[PDB]
Amino acid sequence: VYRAFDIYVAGFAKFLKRLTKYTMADLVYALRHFDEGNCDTLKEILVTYNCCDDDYFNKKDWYDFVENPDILRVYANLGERVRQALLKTVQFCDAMRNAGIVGVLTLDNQDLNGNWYDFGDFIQTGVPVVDSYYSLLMPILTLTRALTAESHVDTDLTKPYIKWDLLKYDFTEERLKLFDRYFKYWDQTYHPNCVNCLDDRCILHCANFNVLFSTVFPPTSFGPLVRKIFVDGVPFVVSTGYHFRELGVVHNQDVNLHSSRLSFKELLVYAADPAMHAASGNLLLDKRTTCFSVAALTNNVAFQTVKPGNFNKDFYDFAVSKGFFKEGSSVELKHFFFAQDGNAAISDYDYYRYNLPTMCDIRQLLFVVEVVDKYFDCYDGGCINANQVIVNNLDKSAGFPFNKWGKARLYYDSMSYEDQDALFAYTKRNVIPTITQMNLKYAISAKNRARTVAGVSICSTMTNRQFHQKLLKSIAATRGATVVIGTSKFYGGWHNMLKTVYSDVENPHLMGWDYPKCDRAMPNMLRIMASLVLARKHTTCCSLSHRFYRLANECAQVLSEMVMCGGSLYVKPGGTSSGDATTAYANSVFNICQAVTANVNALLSTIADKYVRNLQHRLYECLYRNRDVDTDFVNEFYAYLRKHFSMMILSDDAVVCFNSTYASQGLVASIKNFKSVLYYQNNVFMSEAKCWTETDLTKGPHEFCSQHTMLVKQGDDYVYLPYPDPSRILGAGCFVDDIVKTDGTLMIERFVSLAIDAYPLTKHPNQEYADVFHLYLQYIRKLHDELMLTNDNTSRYWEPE
Amino acid sequence: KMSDVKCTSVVLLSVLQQLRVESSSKLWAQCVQLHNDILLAKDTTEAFEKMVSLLSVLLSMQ
Amino acid sequence: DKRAKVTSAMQTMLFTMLRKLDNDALNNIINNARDGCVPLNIIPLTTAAKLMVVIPDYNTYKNTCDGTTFTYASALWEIQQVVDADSKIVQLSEISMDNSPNLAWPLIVTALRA
Amino acid sequence: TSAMQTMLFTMLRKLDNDALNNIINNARDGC
RNA sequence: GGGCCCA
RNA sequence: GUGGGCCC
Ligand SMILES: [Mg+2]
Ligand SMILES: [Zn+2]
Ligand SMILES: [Zn+2]
Repeated sequence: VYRAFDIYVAGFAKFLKRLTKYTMADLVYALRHFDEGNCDTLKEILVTYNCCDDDYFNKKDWYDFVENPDILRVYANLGERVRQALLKTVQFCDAMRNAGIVGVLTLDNQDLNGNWYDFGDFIQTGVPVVDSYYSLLMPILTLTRALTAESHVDTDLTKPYIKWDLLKYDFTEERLKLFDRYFKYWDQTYHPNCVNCLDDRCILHCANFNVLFSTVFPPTSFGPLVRKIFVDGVPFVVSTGYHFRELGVVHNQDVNLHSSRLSFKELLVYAADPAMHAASGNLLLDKRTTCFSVAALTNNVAFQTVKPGNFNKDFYDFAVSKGFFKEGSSVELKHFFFAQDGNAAISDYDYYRYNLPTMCDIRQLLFVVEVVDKYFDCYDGGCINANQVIVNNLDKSAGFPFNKWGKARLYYDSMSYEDQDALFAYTKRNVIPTITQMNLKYAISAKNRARTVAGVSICSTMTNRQFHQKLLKSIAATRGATVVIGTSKFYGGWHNMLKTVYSDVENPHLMGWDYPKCDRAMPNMLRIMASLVLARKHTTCCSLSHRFYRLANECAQVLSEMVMCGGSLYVKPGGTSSGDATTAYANSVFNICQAVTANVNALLSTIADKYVRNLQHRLYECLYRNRDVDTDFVNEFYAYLRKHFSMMILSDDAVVCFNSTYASQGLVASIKNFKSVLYYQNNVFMSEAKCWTETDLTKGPHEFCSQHTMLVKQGDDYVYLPYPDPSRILGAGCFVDDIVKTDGTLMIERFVSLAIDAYPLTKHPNQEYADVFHLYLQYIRKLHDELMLTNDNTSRYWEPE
Repeated sequence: KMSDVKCTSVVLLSVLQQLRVESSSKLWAQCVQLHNDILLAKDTTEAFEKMVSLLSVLLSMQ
Repeated sequence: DKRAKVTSAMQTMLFTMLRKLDNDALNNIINNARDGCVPLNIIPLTTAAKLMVVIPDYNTYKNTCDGTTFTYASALWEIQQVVDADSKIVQLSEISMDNSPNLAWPLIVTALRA
Repeated sequence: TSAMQTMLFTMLRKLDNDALNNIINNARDGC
């Protein structure tokens, strides 16, 4: 029956065919096309080695990495069966190299046991090429922490922990140990101290090896590195190094063991720096978190609570008087201000527990960024200056101690262009980690979570805003594009966008879909490649080492910084900081990365049209067998996409006009691949129940940015009109976060802002869907008694000027 | 009368917050669990049951 | 110029930190290893004249603070003072499997090294 | 927030469920 | 400058 | 706290 093979036909999928009846290939194969319900050999090789009992899967959420995190257990069960085959594979590369046998390698010959036979199309002579082997079995290696072996003394499972000494930091020898243990024959480079990397492409390369080469070593090892220092006499101690688990060692090359007349900026370095605050206070430990902890600032643990919703009863009467909120009516009320107790903070901070490192399967990211280049060859960036940033929104926070005194306004106004740019210059040599504060939200909504928010220090983001804010703005107003950031719906712009996304999709139908728990499950590597990609425009203002040190200083600023949950010191394995300057754009990039993954492992485990076959074949022999940044296969694919699978994007909202044929063949996107992917690449299950698929372009999209869509008449021909959910405006008008509490001045703007939102219901068949609008009209006139008062403009907002 | 009494539960837990229940932890935990369950109402007999429970504690105090 | 204002504030901060920094242990362990650089995970771990254990329940405080003194990962500690997630004093006597449901089950347990 | 108590009072009086109203009567006696 | 909606 | 449309 079907055995899953990597064929070299050139790809990897199912094929109808002392040993094991299943192979490591069958294993990773069911790992990596998880079709829930159709998830067989996954479980087969789990239960085969007493990793989990099938009766435990009669429970819900067994295959949720977000509820029931016990699957950590089920999967870390098989860790040494992973490890053993990796080492087998290096010793096999040996026993080929000194055997004089040059043929390329594959796992179907490799047993679940790990071992090998069947040397059939091998040339006799070497360099036995793994690259498929690891380009296969790379990301699934943190999926168990398979190399937990090396953390024991004598790297044996049945032993105490190695007490590594509690002062060391380097371990580069050991990093190379795991490399040439596992990567002796790795025919491409290595730079576990990645300032030695070739370029940003090799940065992604080697720090994607510091991931695996940092699972095993303890928390005592990593983090900032501290030395004693002397200004104006007296001692201090400062993190004048940092050990990233991805970037390895880094030494601030600009140090001052002795100093005098320290500077403003130098205090901007040494104020929010960690150790000054850390070792200068007490200790702390809470059994609440699974997270490692370090410390306390103040010597009392703290708690904070919620003040639940307001109520707006005048309007409540004004509605229900006319028979709103009636029995049998689909005018119910749903959305409200929940309230939460003091355990909230730690009880979502815990959900960082679902984080886990990835091995971004490296050549595939490398080619995908070879793809995204031309999504942005239409766009342009580069370093810029303090005095040519388009900054807004400056009345805002600036960091942990910097909370205590002022606003970001001060720091944009105080730190001169001299100041902020000299900082920009220091930061591209060195590394200064800082503090993030996790807070909570007062969003009227429907479900009962809290969805924590993050805030970082202004030192980080001010550099970051000087850095990337030319590329964004090249896209913040590029209309007719793929993206829509800056592209409103209004004035029928949504309409022409729909016509644009269509523009000869062949067998066109619409699909849409959304991410559960991205801000916690975010594999940090993807954040790395994004902040790199977002800087390829600096090719006249950044050298390559400066690129590495940029990358590192941001990865310490916001990604793996130290978290202050209450008065409690921790560190963050990862997860986006939702207050970051580049959240939505980075996540957009994230979205296309997912998009192409769908394209590809659609097109990999899936062909007769030889346009398609040559396109996947030269995929295979672009990735599995080739390396180079090449524009031609790139643009072949790229226009193929833009013809046949044409798209628009906002940060998770992935709207897709696409071809049913190719989508029905295994070329292009369907939800199932994404579900599988984030189940094997982002640590989540994406249930199609929240996704949708409209098979009629005439009927507009079910979802986008909290909007559905319909089809009506406009000026002698029919058009698509978007329209909102009434329950949202109902709740938000009926429930306020202490806004109309202040005056009635502002709330005019409140209700009318809500009111324009849903004029398209006036165009829709149901009556009280319409009298949503008529209620609002009469309420608006009820207010104009005290004070668009009519529907005058509310129609002209879909007649483009 | 399911919408209306959900609104009732909400104002009830509001004024409950107004009088410092959070200071006595599990008291706040109970009331919060009650209301987070009350807004999920489908059968109203349970809603009335949970109402009278949430009432018992307002009534308990002076 | 609030630049100078926050500047004054943060210099007062970073100066007043030293009121508990010059321990003489700091030098006693910088002079242990080479080139004056080690992590920050373990710095106020081992300058430690204090330890605060925040537990959830009674099952934890039992298996954690067994007695009035214990050891914290191969190093000894003396139990001084305890409170119970809302800062009302408790005793080892009161903390038992009997009167578990009159606790704010979590406990802040400050113990001191010998 | 003074009107909050009053409007909840009228709210409950409108709810017109037997148990709630009997216990309001129980409460009017401070019982 | 204020604020609604959205990621 | 982030960037994005809207309006005042
Ligand atoms: Mg969506
Ligand atoms: Zn390198
Ligand atoms: Zn540059």
